[PDB]
Amino acid sequence: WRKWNVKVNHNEKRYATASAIAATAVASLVLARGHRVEKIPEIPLVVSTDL
Amino acid sequence: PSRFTKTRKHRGHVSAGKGRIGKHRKHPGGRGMAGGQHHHRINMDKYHPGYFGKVGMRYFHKQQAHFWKPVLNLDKLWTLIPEDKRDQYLKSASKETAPVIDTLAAGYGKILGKGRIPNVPVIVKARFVSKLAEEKIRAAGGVVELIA
Amino acid sequence: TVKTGIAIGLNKGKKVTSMTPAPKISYKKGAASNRTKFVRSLVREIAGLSPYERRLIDLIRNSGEKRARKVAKKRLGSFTRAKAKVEEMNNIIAASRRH
Amino acid sequence: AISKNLPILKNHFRKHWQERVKVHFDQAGKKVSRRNARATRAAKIAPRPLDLLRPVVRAPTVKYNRKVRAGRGFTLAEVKAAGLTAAYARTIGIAVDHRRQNRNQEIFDANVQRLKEYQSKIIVFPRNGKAPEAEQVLSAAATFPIAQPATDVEARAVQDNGESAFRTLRLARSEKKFRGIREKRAREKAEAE
Amino acid sequence: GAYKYLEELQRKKQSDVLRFLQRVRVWEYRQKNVIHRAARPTRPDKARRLGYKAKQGFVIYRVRVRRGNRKRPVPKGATYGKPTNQGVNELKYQRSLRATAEERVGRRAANLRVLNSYWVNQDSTYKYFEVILVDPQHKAIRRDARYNWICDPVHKHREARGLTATGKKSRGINKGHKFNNTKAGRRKTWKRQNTLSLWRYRK
RNA sequence: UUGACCUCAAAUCAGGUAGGAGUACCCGCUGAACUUAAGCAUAUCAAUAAGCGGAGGAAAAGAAACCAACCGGGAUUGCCUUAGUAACGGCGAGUGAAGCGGCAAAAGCUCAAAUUUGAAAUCUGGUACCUUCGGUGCCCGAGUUGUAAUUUGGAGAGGG
RNA sequence: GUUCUUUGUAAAGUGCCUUCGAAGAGUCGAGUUGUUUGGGAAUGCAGCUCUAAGUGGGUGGUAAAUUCCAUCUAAAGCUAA
RNA sequence: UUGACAUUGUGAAGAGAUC
Repeated sequence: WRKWNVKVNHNEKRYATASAIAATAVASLVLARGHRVEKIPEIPLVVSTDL
Repeated sequence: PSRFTKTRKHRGHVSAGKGRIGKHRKHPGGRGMAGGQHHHRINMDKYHPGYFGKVGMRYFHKQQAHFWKPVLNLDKLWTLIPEDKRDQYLKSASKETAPVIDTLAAGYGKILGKGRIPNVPVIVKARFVSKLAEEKIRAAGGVVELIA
Repeated sequence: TVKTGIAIGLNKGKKVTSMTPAPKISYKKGAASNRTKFVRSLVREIAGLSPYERRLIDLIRNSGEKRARKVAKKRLGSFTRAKAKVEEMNNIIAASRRH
Repeated sequence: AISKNLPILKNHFRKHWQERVKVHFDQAGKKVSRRNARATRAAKIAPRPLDLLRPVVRAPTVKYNRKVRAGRGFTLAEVKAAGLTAAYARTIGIAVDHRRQNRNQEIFDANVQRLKEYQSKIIVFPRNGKAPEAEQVLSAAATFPIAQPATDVEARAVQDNGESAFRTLRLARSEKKFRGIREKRAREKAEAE
Repeated sequence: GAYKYLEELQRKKQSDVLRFLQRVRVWEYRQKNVIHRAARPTRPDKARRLGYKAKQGFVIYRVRVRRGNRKRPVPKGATYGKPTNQGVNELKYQRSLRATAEERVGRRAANLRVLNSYWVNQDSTYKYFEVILVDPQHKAIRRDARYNWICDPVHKHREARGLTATGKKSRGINKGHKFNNTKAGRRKTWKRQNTLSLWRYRK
């Protein structure tokens, strides 16, 4: 009965995933994870839907 | 997180923050509220005044339904109108058309008088009212229909 | 009833146009039932009185009902039952010892 | 052990309370067991949609009487009022509650209006054969929403007689408390010689 | 019918006729064994509204249970504990004399099933009961969809588990505010409301 | 003397059934003290642990002699909540539910009490064949001190 | 799905007016003794003593009498999730 | 060890206003 899971406010939980989405732009933070982006045309990377 | 606790700063010190004279032992002051008249009295007085004794009538089989009477001050009472429609009523405020506010629909049991609704006539349905509540409504130009 | 149409007072509560449908056939479980009237009569004129019912028709002749309703509240359970039990033993006295 | 300034706390652990601890780790593991058994039964039961009609009913006591709710069943009076028998309503997927009564006209007109639009909007398979399967719609209450009526209108005229509201509640409140004292006052009046 | 007359005659138990029969019968049984076979009901319409039929495979037994209270046994009345619990003589044994009777025949004939029992008689020393027993492995009861629910295994030894009519009173099982403590059963509802329910996300 | 009848027996009578194990969960009975109260005796521990009887894949409960005071609800059960509240208690330590509401699951029923009396219409078994978890005919038997059909309070029955 | 079987002068269901409407006792209830419950002039159970009624009875969380209203229909039985 | 109620039915004598 140790607490295992954790509640996070649904609005704050949403606050994080809208930062993580705004953070996949801004090339400088992508390189800081690895993710060799040097060769890619631009960022964000938008591919035709046919994929 | 136990890496943040202070007994992970007390490693190496003999008595672990509990003192070397009084030590730390099982129950020095008895379990729970024990001694509340006797050796903890000075504590109960000051920070629990009124703890001991009996006040008034018992009530057998009490139900909080009978006693349900939420209160809505004249402070708000315009919140119950849709904010899109609301500013239609503020401007162009006349009789022969007046907003019917059912306060029981919104879960309110009584309309109190706390203060100053505007000058717009309004029809307020309520179960209960207060003597000041209507005087301000009725002087605003509206009326209070009672319902059940 | 005619609920008053406001939140408090006499017949308090909402005004509703009503229906009053036909009643359940229970509510009648105390029904008269002519056969039973005929059975219970004949059972009484075989069995008769019971030992404490022969001392209720002593005291109704002698001491009256105030002592009879009192001795029949202790013998039965209740006061409201002691009424209708002494009501009986008048009929047993009367309809026998008179006409 | 009473110290400092703290709210008194009644916490009832003086029994052996660790024997009886129930932790739910299966909250998400019983949710799929429960969505299975509903899809099991959705197929087993044929286009019959898992649930029975329920009446629109009015909620009890003081607090809830303003809302309007789903009940257990349709009151043999309301059943027969739509033109079908009690025991044949069981087999059309209609719930029949024999113990509730109709003391109200606008719940009655509501539940019978509810059985009409149900019995026109369903098909019943001929007992013989065939049954050109209709693709079950798994929910009744999805197509039969329990709704709240409109008892008044938003805008309308103001009727001012000067009745005073609160003044009416004060009188109605006193007249209930002293009603009894009026008889045993007037009883002693009438019994005079 | 003839059973509406017998019904009322047995409601007068102090009537001069029945207090003659009670006195001649109670002498009969007290000579017979404590549990013995009743060739026939003593109250045909009492058994009959309790589920008895007259056919092969409905059996009646007549059982005599000692009367009085329960004496908490103990050696020499010493309870060894708080004086709260030091009572010996006046303790009353939470099952009834009737349900003790349905229990002792249910052991003697274990091939049968106890359907019900009723009060035939009593005196100072004993009470007397007749227990209606059904035989589930007899072919008459196994068919006849009315009575074949007693052959199912969950109905073994109904008396010892307290599923009879008189044992559901002792368990205190009824609907209403008076029975809240034991309603769905005592130990099940006690154990549900001591349970500390800890959800994954702590509410 | 002969047969019935009631009741009670004897069979290595014909055919069946129960016991013992498991026992975590379930139904009861029986039943503590340590401990808490800074002592202790009511209380608490606890209607618990040990002892005992009885079951199942779940058990138990269950279709109201229910809750209510409402514009009334509608079998049981479980979760969330009501609520650590109403209330109990050297009113000390402590103990402590229920109705409504939101959900998961949803399902209802048949007996005693009726003259079928122009027809015990009902049943077990032995036996014989057969299309065999059973069917058909026949022969002792149960049963009138009442077996089936009709009816269970929501109704319903005999009529017309 | 496909076939063989016509069950029966069978059974069932629906309106109308009449005549009826059976409904569980050493139990309900009561006093008391012990237990038990949050249940408090007594929640449940159990003992011993008393012992019902039939427009009756139980309940309506403060004992009682008086008169009403509301509610269901006890002392027999089954049932899945 | 005593009293009361129940087991517990049938009825006579003699004192006490039940023994």
